[PDB]
Amino acid sequence: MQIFVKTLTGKTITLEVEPSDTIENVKAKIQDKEGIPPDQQRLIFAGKQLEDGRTLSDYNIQKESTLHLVLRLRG
Amino acid sequence: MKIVRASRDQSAPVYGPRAGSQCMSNCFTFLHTCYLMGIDPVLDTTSLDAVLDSGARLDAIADEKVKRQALTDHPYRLGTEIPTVIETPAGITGHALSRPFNGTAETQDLGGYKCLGILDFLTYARGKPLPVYIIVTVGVHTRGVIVARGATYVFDPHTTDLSAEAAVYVCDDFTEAISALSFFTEMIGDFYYDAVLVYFTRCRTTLISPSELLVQIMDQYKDPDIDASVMS
Ligand SMILES: *NC[C@H](*)CC(=O)OC
Ligand SMILES: [Mg+2]
Ligand SMILES: [Mg+2]
Repeated sequence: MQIFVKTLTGKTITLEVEPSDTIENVKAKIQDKEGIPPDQQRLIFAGKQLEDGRTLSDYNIQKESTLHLVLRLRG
Repeated sequence: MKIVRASRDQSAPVYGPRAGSQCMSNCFTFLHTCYLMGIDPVLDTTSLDAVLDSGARLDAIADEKVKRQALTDHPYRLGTEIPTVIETPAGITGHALSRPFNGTAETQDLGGYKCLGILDFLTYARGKPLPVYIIVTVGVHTRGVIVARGATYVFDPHTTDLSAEAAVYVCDDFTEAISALSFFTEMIGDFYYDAVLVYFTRCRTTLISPSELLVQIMDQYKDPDIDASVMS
């Protein structure tokens, strides 16, 4: 299924995912596509930061949902 | 706006192999020293040089933990990678970090997850009991920010067009503070920050566990903005 991931600075990433994929796996896919390390990714859906060991299905994230990607900055 | 300068910046070869990369630890050491001493004593060249010296030491400690834990092999740091007990000639502090603050120039509400614009963030900070201590990163460059009743202090351990050396920029208003965070130029469109408030306590000695410290600081402040999820 297709979901959309949008950053605070406007950029929208399209991802092919499965409901049973963990948030950790989604973060891995974002690294594979965009080069952003998982430890710098905060994924947000329904007003809440998503936890790595949970799945898309745990959060009732369905086809064509949009997640927000908030980035930590290494200084 | 007024400026108080060290005699060098963080890239000085005296600071070791990691000269340049220790910015975040220099910022923690700045905030630590101001919490302990008050702001006035820290605002001279001698004291700012001492901050840089202590920051290099803290960074070295942080660097070893990252390697030992395999926290990452990236050379730059996240706040949670900095030791929460910091010890210098000024004394010993423990700290706890706030929940994440992130944003652009303007506030975005992501379905109830508030990402405050930089002005709204400083304004939020100013509603807490003053002074408030902040670690703020823009790009790769970390600064220390203190929001106090009559001024906002921005410590930058790296060179700017206004100062070759590390300096504290004494700002009469948030417009000046944000200018300092913006490298004194116009970057409204590209602006993005990652910030944590730092909640300090004075410690009598260094013999307290990281978990004990977090709980103690949570009880001291009773402020929901302290990030409890850090607990391990
Ligand atoms: N984030 C590391 C401190 C800043 C730096 O390395 O400047 C290049
Ligand atoms: Mg499958
Ligand atoms: Mg002094």
